[PDB]
Amino acid sequence: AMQFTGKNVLITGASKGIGAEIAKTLASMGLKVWINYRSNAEVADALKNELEEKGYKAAVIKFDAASESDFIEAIQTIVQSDGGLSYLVNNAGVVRDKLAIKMKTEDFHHVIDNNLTSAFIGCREALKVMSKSRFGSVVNVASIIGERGNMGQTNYSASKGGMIAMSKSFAYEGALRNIRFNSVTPGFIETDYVKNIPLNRLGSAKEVAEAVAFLLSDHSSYITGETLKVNGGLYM
Amino acid sequence: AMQFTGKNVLITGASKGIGAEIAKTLASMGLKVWINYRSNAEVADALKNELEEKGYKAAVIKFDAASESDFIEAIQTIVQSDGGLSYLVNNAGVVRDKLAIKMKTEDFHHVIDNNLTSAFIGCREALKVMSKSRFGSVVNVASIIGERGNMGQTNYSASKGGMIAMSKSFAYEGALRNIRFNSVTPGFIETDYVKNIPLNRLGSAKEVAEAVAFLLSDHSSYITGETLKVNGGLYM
Amino acid sequence: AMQFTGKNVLITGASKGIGAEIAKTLASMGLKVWINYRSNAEVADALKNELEEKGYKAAVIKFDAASESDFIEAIQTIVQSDGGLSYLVNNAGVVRDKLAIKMKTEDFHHVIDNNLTSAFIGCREALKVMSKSRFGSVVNVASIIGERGNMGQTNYSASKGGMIAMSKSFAYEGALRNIRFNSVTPGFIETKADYVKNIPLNRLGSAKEVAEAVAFLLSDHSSYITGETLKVNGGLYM
Amino acid sequence: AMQFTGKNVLITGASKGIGAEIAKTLASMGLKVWINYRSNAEVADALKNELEEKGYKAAVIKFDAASESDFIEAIQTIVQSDGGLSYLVNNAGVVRDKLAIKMKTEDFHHVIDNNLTSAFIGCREALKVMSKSRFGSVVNVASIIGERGNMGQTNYSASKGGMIAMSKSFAYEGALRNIRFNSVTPGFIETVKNIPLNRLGSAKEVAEAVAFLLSDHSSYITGETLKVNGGLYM
Ligand SMILES: NC(=O)c1ccc[n+]([C@@H]2O[C@H](COP(=O)([O-])OP(=O)(O)OC[C@H]3O[C@@H](n4cnc5c(N)ncnc54)[C@H](O)[C@@H]3O)[C@@H](O)[C@H]2O)c1
Ligand SMILES: NC(=O)c1ccc[n+]([C@@H]2O[C@H](COP(=O)([O-])OP(=O)(O)OC[C@H]3O[C@@H](n4cnc5c(N)ncnc54)[C@H](O)[C@@H]3O)[C@@H](O)[C@H]2O)c1
Ligand SMILES: NC(=O)c1ccc[n+]([C@@H]2O[C@H](COP(=O)([O-])OP(=O)(O)OC[C@H]3O[C@@H](n4cnc5c(N)ncnc54)[C@H](O)[C@@H]3O)[C@@H](O)[C@H]2O)c1
Ligand SMILES: NC(=O)c1ccc[n+]([C@@H]2O[C@H](COP(=O)([O-])OP(=O)(O)OC[C@H]3O[C@@H](n4cnc5c(N)ncnc54)[C@H](O)[C@@H]3O)[C@@H](O)[C@H]2O)c1
Ligand SMILES: [K+]
Ligand SMILES: [K+]
Repeated sequence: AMQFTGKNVLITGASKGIGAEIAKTLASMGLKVWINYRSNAEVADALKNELEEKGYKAAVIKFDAASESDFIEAIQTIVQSDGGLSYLVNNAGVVRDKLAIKMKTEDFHHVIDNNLTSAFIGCREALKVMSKSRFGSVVNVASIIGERGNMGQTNYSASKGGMIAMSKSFAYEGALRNIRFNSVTPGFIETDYVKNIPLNRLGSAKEVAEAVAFLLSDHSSYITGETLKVNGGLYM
Repeated sequence: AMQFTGKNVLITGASKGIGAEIAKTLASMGLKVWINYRSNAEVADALKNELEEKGYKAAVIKFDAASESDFIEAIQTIVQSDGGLSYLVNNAGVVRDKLAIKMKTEDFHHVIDNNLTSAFIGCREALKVMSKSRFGSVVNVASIIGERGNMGQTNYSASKGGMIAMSKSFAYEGALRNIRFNSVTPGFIETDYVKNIPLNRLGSAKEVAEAVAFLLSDHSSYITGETLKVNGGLYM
Repeated sequence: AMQFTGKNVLITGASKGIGAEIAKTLASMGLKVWINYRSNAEVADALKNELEEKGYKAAVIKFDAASESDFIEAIQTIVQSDGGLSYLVNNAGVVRDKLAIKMKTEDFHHVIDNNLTSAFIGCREALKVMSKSRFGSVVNVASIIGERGNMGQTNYSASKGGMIAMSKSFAYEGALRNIRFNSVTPGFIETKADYVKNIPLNRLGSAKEVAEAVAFLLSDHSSYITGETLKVNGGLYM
Repeated sequence: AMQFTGKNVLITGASKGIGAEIAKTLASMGLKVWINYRSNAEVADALKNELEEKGYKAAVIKFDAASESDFIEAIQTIVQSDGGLSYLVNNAGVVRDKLAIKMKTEDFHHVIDNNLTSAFIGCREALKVMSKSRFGSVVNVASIIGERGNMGQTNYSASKGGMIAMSKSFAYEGALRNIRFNSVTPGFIETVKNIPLNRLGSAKEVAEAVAFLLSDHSSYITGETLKVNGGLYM
């Protein structure tokens, strides 16, 4: 379907949920997908096998995206196998929801390190590896909570709002070397609140993944520094 | 080959510029394209012929998109010809730039009538014809000037900012019947202070047209009431 | 309270509701307030009398803000009385809510003319009158419906979204002559229980609360703020 | 010049620049201002003295706003002196500008810790101390770079964009107990081609916007971001 000049993609935290669908979608469109996981290899291998069954190209790779050295090593491993890397999706993320008055500084750092620091490392390394080839596209998976806020999510909103803003700054740095940076802000996705969603249902993971795909693809070639809402009309 | 459940599209003001590219791009993806024009049939026919020579489906249809009765009649013609209409692009637009102190009320009305009232009529009629079949997607071609403003463009910014806000309201009204409404906000397009554009060049009409296509396509099925920036990083 | 370099203000549609409060608030801060009305003079005169009895300066002035010639004449009248005009608030506005499929073109024009065209005429004339003295501030009273949209309000959202964007363009044009243009976007204001659940501050806003925001954007305290949109919605939209 | 129901305010990083003006402006409007500093007491004392000589109420207080235990202790000290605290301004901030490819992880953390973590701690404690009395207002000093991004400022934009989003979440949590949270996003401020008003903003102009958001005049404004950039971003 969608046109891609590039040949491969790394997706952080891709073993399950939205990360998994991104991998499926992109593999189905001819990209070699690198599925990142932290601990359980079984789940990632099962996804890789499922894609290979369908004739697609996929590999798995173990690392903690919040660890600088692990992320650097992982990219070097990909560069050795494929000769380079055209696309990166920073999807790795956690939640630790508490009312602010009950929330320790450690709770805040936890979510900042895994959600925002992870993405900084990814975007930085994408910049290093893609500048050689003078081409690339990077997508940061943010959230409606980063635009709008939410009760009990001071730490998560902070990290996703920081991600959105940070992505703009990278877009300026990547622009002359033709490396684009964009964010997606999904609403409520499957895997009462529905009342407020105009389309009247939760979004599928696939619908988020096809938006990520568009931003990576050649079709979005004059789009950089933008935030793409995928929330069913919940926030406009 | 972006995926479309729908089979045809109407594009206002499609004889030339961005409108023409939208027609080319969508016809190349298997949609039957209705090319709207006001006065000169030669130009529209030439485009229609060009597309048919490539094996695509295209027709031309004459109307003033600011005239309610003309727009209604045109849609009824398309409904009888094809059986329905799945997609609409409100692209018809003009400029009449002057400093505000030099601008007459008629200068303001001119740009409001052709840019915003035209879009209201289109969105309204899209809602009537598409609600039957409980499916549709509509794109309003707005502008960076609608988000940001500009010297000498009080009337243009008014009309495009009104378009963007109006589109959101339609999105609420179309949501339960699965009719999506979205806006595109192009930056400067070929058709300088390129200095200020991070990607360091003007956008092509294609690049705007492929963003429109994405918002019409099935890939954007959880995206409604959104505004998609296509400005090369000039506004983030 | 708030510091104003300017001496007077025109407020469109000021006889009642939010417009009235703006007039009260600004008169209470030492400005001479010009209260615009279309038809009923009784209500405007009552408000003018109330303010004079408190020691404030006020006058009333009749015009349709959607009529260019009426608005031009009104400004000339004010210029003759006071010698100039430092502040303008475009507050005149109407609603005509319908689902889009039931809405006539004339329903759309009605709201555009009264809400957006009115503001264009005000902002334009403000620019002409304030550029002489190289000083002014103008506020456009928009709405949360202009940022966010709403079912049944294709015409209103259009007009207020247009007003917001149009204000920014005027800000660029006014900037070198130190004429500032800004918008306020009020949420739901009193002058219910469905709306209120969703409002974090858990109540409708008062007219006074919108009027003190307008006042801040006119005042010297907002002197580095231009082309901005100030939300006054109790957290309903962030 | 402005009405305040509350009686006092804490301002982080208030010894100099924008922080200092906020202190001057708020003290000149009848608030007792607590001037926070990290290291150099001379500068803070001089400011406190200057304000007392003018008849105003001021004190200084030493702490690192990025340190949870320091910030908690400081608020407890204020509560014992004044009986409570109605207003807080998270102004403490730094920059460490580099192109991303030249930027170490520690350069990133440095700016996150001092700009965003500092604000989290302030907002959280403001929530604890103001809930008692069911009244308060808090302002986060963010930046245009948080809305818009900038070359060489991946870390700064991250921290200020995070601050802007975070403040909204606090606004939800504070709303029940009538505690408002808002951000200011200043443009380029003095210690130009692109700025419509054609000059850098003064610190005073930022300080009067902060004051408005703390004052009773902004009582139906919460979760908002107030641009103070002279038209440089709209
Ligand atoms: N589910 C939603 O409603 C929703 C809404 C808005 C945004 N998002 C965002 O979309 C993304 C994916 O959500 P999801 O539905 O896949 O959730 P999920 O429950 O699958 O969790 C995210 C994935 O990231 C991985 N991960 C987390 N930290 C990591 C690290 N340091 N290194 C490597 N991998 C890591 C996890 O293993 C997990 O598979 C996240 O960034 C999330 O915050 C989700
Ligand atoms: N050129 C740009 O940089 C740019 C940037 C952002 C947005 N846009 C918008 O995208 C759209 C396309 O503009 P373009 O640059 O291709 O301009 P253009 O002048 O090349 O073409 C616009 C077409 O729309 C037609 N049109 C105007 N009013 C009409 C009416 N009432 N009925 C039928 N047709 C009508 C014109 O006659 C023309 O055929 C416009 O809405 C424009 O405002 C353009
Ligand atoms: N009231 C709300 O909940 C609310 C919320 C958001 C925005 N607003 C905006 O606040 C502003 C004031 O509204 P309000 O609630 O006080 O409404 P209102 O109807 O009580 O007051 C508006 C006044 O302006 C008058 N008016 C309308 N068109 C006019 C014209 N062309 N010339 C002169 N006067 C005219 C009205 O008849 C009325 O006297 C409006 O711009 C409105 O769109 C209101
Ligand atoms: N200067 C500008 O143009 C500008 C523009 C937009 C935003 N801002 C913001 O305004 C705020 C004030 O900036 P300024 O221009 O006055 O800078 P400044 O460096 O002159 O003073 C800021 C103060 O913050 C203090 N500080 C930093 N980290 C701290 C910590 N962890 N604990 C305690 N104190 C700490 C510093 O020591 C310094 O005294 C900052 O948050 C900055 O990002 C400044
Ligand atoms: K967007
Ligand atoms: K704002």
